[PDB]
Amino acid sequence: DEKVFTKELDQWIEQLNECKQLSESQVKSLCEKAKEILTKESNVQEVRCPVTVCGDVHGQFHDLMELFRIGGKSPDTNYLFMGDYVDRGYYSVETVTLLVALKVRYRERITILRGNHESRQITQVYGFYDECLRKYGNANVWKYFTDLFDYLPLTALVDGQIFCLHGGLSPSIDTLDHIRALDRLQEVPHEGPMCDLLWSDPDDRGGWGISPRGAGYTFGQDISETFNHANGLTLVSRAHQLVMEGYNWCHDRNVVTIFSAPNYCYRCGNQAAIMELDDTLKYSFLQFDPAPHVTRRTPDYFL
Amino acid sequence: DENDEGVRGTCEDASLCKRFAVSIGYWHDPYIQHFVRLSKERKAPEINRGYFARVHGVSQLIKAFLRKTECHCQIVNLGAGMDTTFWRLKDEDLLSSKYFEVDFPMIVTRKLHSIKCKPPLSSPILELHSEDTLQMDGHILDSKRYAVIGADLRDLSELEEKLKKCNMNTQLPTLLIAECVLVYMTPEQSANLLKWAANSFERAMFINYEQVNMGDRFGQIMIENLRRRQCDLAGVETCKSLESQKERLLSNGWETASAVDMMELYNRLPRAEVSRIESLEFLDEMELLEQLMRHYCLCWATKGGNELGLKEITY
Ligand SMILES: *CCN(CC[C@H](N)C(=O)O)C[C@H]1O[C@@H](n2cnc3c(N)ncnc32)[C@H](O)[C@@H]1O
Ligand SMILES: [Mn+2]
Ligand SMILES: [Mn+2]
Repeated sequence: DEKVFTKELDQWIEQLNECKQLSESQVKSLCEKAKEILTKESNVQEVRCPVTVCGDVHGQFHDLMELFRIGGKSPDTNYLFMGDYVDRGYYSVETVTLLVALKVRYRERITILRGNHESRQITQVYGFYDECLRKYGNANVWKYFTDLFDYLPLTALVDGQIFCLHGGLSPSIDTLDHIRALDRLQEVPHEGPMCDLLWSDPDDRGGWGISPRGAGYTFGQDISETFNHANGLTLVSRAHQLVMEGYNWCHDRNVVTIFSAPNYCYRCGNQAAIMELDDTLKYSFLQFDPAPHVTRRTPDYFL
Repeated sequence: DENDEGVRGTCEDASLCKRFAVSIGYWHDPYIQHFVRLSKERKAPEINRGYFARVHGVSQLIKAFLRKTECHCQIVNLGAGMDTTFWRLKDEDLLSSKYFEVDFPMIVTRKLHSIKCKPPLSSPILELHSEDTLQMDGHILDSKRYAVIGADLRDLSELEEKLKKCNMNTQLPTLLIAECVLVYMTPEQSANLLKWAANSFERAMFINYEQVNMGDRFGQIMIENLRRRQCDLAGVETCKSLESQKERLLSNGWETASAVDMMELYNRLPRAEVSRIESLEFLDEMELLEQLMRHYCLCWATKGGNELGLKEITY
């Protein structure tokens, strides 16, 4: 029964910690149990502080291990992840398997949200499909994870005051009740509310604006301030954009961006950060560089 | 010695990347498939766009040289790798009097096997040859219009001898190409090479594509990353800035020099071309391209090009 299954999952977590991937069938089972859990979760995940908040990890497994050493291990540290677990880094399989495995093992202690890279089309291009097809001999595992991304909650709310999502705001959303009304169980659409949440970016431009990403929108400070005051919020927290120092305040502290993949793509040279929130929602940041992993192989340049 | 295997390994990298972009339609190359396998794992959009601009860049300067000399010239591709330019120039009817290629013997051996094995490669060379047979003794393929020489660029006596063995003429106008090559030898060694090139021809051109603005964190991480691949960038001290790159060329025997960083070149592309490429693949993070491209450059120098007007050449 599930008594036996919980014991096996400990062993899986033990295995993934040393960067050894799970078998094909092992992944199939884990994704089904995760599906049954995520179905019963809201589009807006209500979370209690203390919690530590993280952005883009992008298959940089060893740096996720660096994250844990610094923020503390799960479930001792209550965790909230804002998507983008796969692509670009070379260990998306191990990274996303472990984070799902921790969710199944400690549902109340881990929140994992959907990022824009948690999508079928994007993973076919930016490395995740290719990694599964190499690490396994077929697309089954890619299939199992991509099928699961459809169930990942879009949004989280820390103690009724701090609003967490991957990308940004939408002209198709004024309230949080507009978020819970959405049907998230689908591939991330090209346009529309669900799309914008995962793709949008803040900027210095006034009002809305055409996104240079070519999906979602660019929103100014005036949009943040309306959304915060209209929803009783003090802060919109997000990931999605490379920040050189690991985190970045904008819009007069209405928005903050957290990026948790240090030396992005193994090239960028950025610091990564994570945002701790204490028992009374007071914040602080933990900057960190990559772990010293001697066997990591080169990223692409022009040679 | 110790670094040479690693440096030779980079030819496989560039070849794989160039073929992949070609396979998904960045530019047209029916010949590279005979030299390297089709990578089954994708290269990221910024790599493909990056390789495109690099190829386009050099391609436009080659065309301009040929135009100005009316194809009455020599081209010497230095550290040529699996370069297909000979066959592509023959299709475009823009063939120079002779095409010379140079690389490590090991690399040349790989290229001579492919040429000898595959008629799509050997027939075009023979169509233009004085003999019915291609002769490949040693690490040299020599023919009337095309030569492939196995030599170390850091030993100039070996280089000069073999080019002249393949009947390179000093008095013809000559374009020399170093497409991501100079950075693999010491600053002094690449200076010697540039100096020799400038001294050998009264009328000449030099194209140098490589790293630039390397004096930052990005450049440092690259240096460290390539060392994991047992490949040290022996001439990074010369990759300081666009100004030092132009000064490297002028100090070493050339009369004019120009340099643009790859991104500057990217934004100066014809809008119709930009539109075609940007509809091939979707890149959501242009700041990644931006950072990469600002760390490479395309430089070109000339000398004795008055009568021909080589001072006026632009990408
Ligand atoms: C970066 C990979 N190649 C580029 C080959 C070609 N120009 C292209 O595809 O763009 C580098 C090549 O340069 C050769 N090389 C380095 N150093 C030497 C010396 N000292 N002598 C002869 N060849 C050299 C590499 O072998 C490689 O093919
Ligand atoms: Mn994202
Ligand atoms: Mn991301």
